[PDB]
Amino acid sequence: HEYEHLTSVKIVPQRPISDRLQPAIATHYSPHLDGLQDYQRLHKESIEDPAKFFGSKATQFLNWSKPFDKVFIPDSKTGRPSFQNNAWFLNGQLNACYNCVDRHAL
Amino acid sequence: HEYEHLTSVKIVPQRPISDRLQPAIATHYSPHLDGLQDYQRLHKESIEDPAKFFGSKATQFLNWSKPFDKVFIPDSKTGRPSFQNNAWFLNGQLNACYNCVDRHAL
Repeated sequence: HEYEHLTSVKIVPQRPISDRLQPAIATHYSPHLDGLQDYQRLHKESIEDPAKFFGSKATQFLNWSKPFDKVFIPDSKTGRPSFQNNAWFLNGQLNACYNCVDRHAL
Repeated sequence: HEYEHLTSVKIVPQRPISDRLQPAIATHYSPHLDGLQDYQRLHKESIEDPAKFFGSKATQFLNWSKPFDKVFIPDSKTGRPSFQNNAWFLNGQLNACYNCVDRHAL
């Protein structure tokens, strides 16, 4: 059709890998997302309310010097983040080098 | 011997002083360390785990603008403080003048 050639392909499922794990993780390896169904529900949450999805991951994985007050600046017409006045983690402070090196080196 | 002359001396114990106290402290004076046995146990703790000994005194006697996260950077081979990368009270903030003057003047 209009791209019928390009898109007319078979879907390839992903096979589990256990036999390529190195001893370092062989005893505890587990994927961060369990399946498509978690992607789907998590994605939904990420779009519908970023305030919680990013809000939490932002403090769980980054080491802040000063906590932030607002996850994002909303668009007046909708609860989604604004393009023109895009800003996140307002009023917090964070040093990239700290998170990249010192956090682990120490 | 090898310094037998120099070191061959009598030990002089310290005598209590109460009769040289001024009225200002005469009613409440008490030494900060009670005896050699406290020196000995406290010293032991100071060497074995500085994290607590200095860690606490650091916040009890200095007025911090921002609390610190780490008492010190350890030596990879031992729990003691590193000479080459010596640093203490990491990530806190402290103004020396504040502690020297304003803290008391106010």
